[PDB]
Amino acid sequence: KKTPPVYPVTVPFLGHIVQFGKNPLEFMQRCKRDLKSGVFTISIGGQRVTIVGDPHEHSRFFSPRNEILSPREVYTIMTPVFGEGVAYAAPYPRMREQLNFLAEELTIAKFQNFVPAIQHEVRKFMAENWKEDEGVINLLEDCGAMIINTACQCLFGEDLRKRLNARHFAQLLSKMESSLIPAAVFMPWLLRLLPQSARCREARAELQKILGEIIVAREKEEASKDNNTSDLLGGLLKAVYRDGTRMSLHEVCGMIVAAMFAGQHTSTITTSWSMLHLMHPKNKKWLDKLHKEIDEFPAQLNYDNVMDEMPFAERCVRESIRRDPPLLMVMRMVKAEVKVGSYVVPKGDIIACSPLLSHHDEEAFPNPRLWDPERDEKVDGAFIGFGAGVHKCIGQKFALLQVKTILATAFREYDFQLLRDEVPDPDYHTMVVGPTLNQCLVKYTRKKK
Ligand code: HEM
Ligand SMILES: O=C(Nc1ccc(N2CCN(c3ccc(Cl)c(Cl)c3)CC2)cc1)O[C@@H](Cn1ccnc1)c1ccc(Cl)cc1Cl
Repeated sequence: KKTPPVYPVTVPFLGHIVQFGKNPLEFMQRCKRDLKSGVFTISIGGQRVTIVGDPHEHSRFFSPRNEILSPREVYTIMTPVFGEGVAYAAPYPRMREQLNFLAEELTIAKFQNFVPAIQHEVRKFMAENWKEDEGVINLLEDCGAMIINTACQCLFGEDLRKRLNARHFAQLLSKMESSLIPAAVFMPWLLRLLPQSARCREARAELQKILGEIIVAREKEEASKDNNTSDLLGGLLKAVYRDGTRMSLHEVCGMIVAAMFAGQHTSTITTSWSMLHLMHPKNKKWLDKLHKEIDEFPAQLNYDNVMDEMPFAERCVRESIRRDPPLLMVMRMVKAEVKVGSYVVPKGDIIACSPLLSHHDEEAFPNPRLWDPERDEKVDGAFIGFGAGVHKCIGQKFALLQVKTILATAFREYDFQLLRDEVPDPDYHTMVVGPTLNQCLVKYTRKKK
């Protein structure tokens, strides 16, 4: 009949911004241990933030519709990235239509080309950059490059990959991004209008035009039929809203930007932790096992190699998303009271559910710091690496496709060694949390027989 515990505020303007910004894992865990309650409230600049940290309760969070627990507020910190009236910014009917359109373009029906195209770009990058028999590279850095490469390769039509290349596009992603403020999500009054924030404007507007140009190009080759180009951009342009309308350039640009920005960091980070773990000595058996699964593949890989025939490798990826969820927190705007366990949660609060917290609940994941791909969430619905319910991640299959593919190519044609005693500390100081960049230096030993 009343709110969840609160956590003592010793410095009233801050709330818990500092110990939360410092080590959110430790902290949230502390709240959950001390408050004797897996569900509890914290404050951020005096904004109530109720963390649903008991896995049995996940349903409570992910189930209510947008109108009760609203995404839109919590994501406004993106409207410059996506645009006005794009995604959440858009009314929920439309946002759903837009996300749907995207989702179609990312079903497995589209993936038929991808595994080969991905393998290609990876071998490319590796030969152009892992030229020597040995050498030391930054695994987080490179991967980031492989990912943006392999993604465009997959979702980007020849002509568009011409006028825009992966490397250049990434600079639009950085550019667009750098102008973001995490804090904004709790305190958007910050949002009110801030110097490079133009950039994200510039970064976007530049991109948009590029596409607006790209389109005119492909329309004037239809009489010929010169190319039957069905890349992500293609699909998006063919889509029709119910009301019989289509996506304006701005919405199309939005939805692709979203798509790629989405994949970029989450995917490179997951790739990074997975390789890291495997390449550790303690995980030899896990490496040994991986091999017994990719050794009897043809060099050229197809689909049936990847999804259907790499269950273990997929275990590694997921387990790695389990241990170090790139996205720490899923959040909504409580627009009306909601039951969560034996607590209620007041209209106006911020409700969150934390992959980071939940993946370290001891009931659900004994020894949560231990990376064990063979482990299984004791507690059904515990793992939320990809969210759940309505807004669960559509990019899910595609990302698994990339990482696994890359994992395969990489460890097949190379060996590896961590230049550190232990796998990198997470770096919780990025909006999308990865392994610590200046700790990701690795030594790649080419292979031969
Ligand atoms: C490791 C890779 C990935 C992780 C860890 C990840 C994580 C997540 C999470 C936790 C959510 C739910 C967050 C929320 O409630 O809003 C989500 C949703 C989403 N993800 Fe991903 N994701 C990944 C890959 C991708 C990729 C590759 C794309 C794009 C191709 C993508 C696009 C999205 C989109 C568009 C949503 C919105 C879901 C919706 O409301 O329908 N994700 N993802
Ligand atoms: O969720 C995001 N972005 C996002 C927003 C906010 C944060 N943070 C974290 C740090 N914060 C913070 C922390 C600590 C302290 Cl102390 C303080 Cl103050 C502040 C503030 C809030 C982080 C990320 O969008 C992605 C998700 N995605 C990616 C792949 N699959 C899904 C996405 C979703 C849907 C669509 Cl359509 C496109 C895209 Cl790109």
